[PDB]
Amino acid sequence: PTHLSVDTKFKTEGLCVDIPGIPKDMTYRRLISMMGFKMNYQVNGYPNMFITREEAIRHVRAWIGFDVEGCHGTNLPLQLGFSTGVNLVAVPTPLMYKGLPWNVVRIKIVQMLSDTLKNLSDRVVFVLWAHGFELTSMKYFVKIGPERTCCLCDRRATCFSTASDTYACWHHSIGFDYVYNPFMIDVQQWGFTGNLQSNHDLYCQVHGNAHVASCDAIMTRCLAVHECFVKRVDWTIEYPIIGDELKINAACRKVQHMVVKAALLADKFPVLHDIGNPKAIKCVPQADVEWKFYDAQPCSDKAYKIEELFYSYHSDKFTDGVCLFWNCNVDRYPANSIVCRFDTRVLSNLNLPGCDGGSLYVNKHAFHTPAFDKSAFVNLKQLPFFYYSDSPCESHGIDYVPLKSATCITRCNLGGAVCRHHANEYRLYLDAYNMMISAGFSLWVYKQFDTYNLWNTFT
Ligand SMILES: CCNC(=O)Nc1cc(C)on1
Ligand SMILES: CCNC(=O)Nc1cc(C)on1
Ligand SMILES: [Zn+2]
Ligand SMILES: [Zn+2]
Ligand SMILES: [Zn+2]
Repeated sequence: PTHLSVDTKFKTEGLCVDIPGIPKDMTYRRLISMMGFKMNYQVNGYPNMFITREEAIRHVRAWIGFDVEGCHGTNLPLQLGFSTGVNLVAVPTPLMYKGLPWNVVRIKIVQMLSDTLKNLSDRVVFVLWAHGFELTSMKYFVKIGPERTCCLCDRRATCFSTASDTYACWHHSIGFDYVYNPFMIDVQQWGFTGNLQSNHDLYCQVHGNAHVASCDAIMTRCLAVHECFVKRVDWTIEYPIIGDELKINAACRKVQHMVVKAALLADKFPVLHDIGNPKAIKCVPQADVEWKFYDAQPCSDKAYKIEELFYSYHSDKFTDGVCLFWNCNVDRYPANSIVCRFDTRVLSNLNLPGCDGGSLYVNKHAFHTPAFDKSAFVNLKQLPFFYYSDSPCESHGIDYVPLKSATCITRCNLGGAVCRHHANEYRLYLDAYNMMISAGFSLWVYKQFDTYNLWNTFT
């Protein structure tokens, strides 16, 4: 059962204030038909406009919360709100646009979805808390049919133009007027008691109710993110590569080895406490240090409390040596720590808005991360950039400008002139470092960390 059967029942109780008299007995087949669409017994990749919770999770990058509020409904204006923060007024004659006819509103909808989604997904999934008007407004901006490809590329078609009678993906849709073969999911079908605001406000204080359609669209998508990624965590779902995923992950491994290796050399801790990932391997396998592991899955709701991770009777002394928290989000890091913490506020194609300040970081897997909080790092300082290498000065095997840098911690820089090998490795490491920081990761270290202590490791 790959797709959602059209003959599945759809609960219509949430629809009856906007649509009084709505039949209690309803299927997706009958609902799509009443929304003014015709599926025509077509076996061409679009079996249902509506999708399962499982299909929505795999297409989280395509999620766009959508709500429609009656301003005054064929005779009255409609306020269309999207989780992008946009509000458009459609007339049948927190950005707020004045009343305009459907023929111009639909051009704006195609532009907005195309700009938001071209670098995220091959589709759109309208996330709803369906009350009626949003479903009956879809016939004014949506066209359906067989699965098609773009007129200018191989990507699947997401838009249609009535002017040219052609189809386009999100990348080539300038001037297009119809959303083609969108997907949608009604959060109210999952079984909730009470309205949208009461269910959303149970888990989130960051999204308020300013009483506009875009606030509801935002609350709806936030509630769906909470249900599918915060309280239910699935690390077996893989997601496509849409950017610098591989470079970011390779950089993260390079930076971790570099920072931990230099902390061990500079301060000679007798024991390292590695807290986090139950499948972690020693990042510095040749280090002398006693390596002790403590399992903690990535927290997706609230940050771990250091009192619960550490106190309940382990070397016992976490105060001895150093603590390594590589993406293990805690409320307050101990002073003897090496930390990598993802900054949820970062703007990127990998980082989607999350629940209660948190963010949904999608890189191979989906990781809902609790809100970045500066007070967690009060016992530490920001880790400054440095490159450290004790490998021999030898080239082996891209042109050159002599490198001059106070942060290239090598025997050759100590001796006055950086060798070509360490200059090539430094620049590669600096590129990897900048990639990781720009992806949203932040590095923190114990206050006594000083790179001046690495120079005497060459004697
Ligand atoms: C689902 C779309 N339905 C409508 O637009 N109208 C109505 C009216 C009644 C009654 O049931 N559906
Ligand atoms: C428990 C350590 N975290 C992970 O294993 N992975 C993560 C967490 C974030 C954020 O990004 N990757
Ligand atoms: Zn295209
Ligand atoms: Zn929220
Ligand atoms: Zn060198």
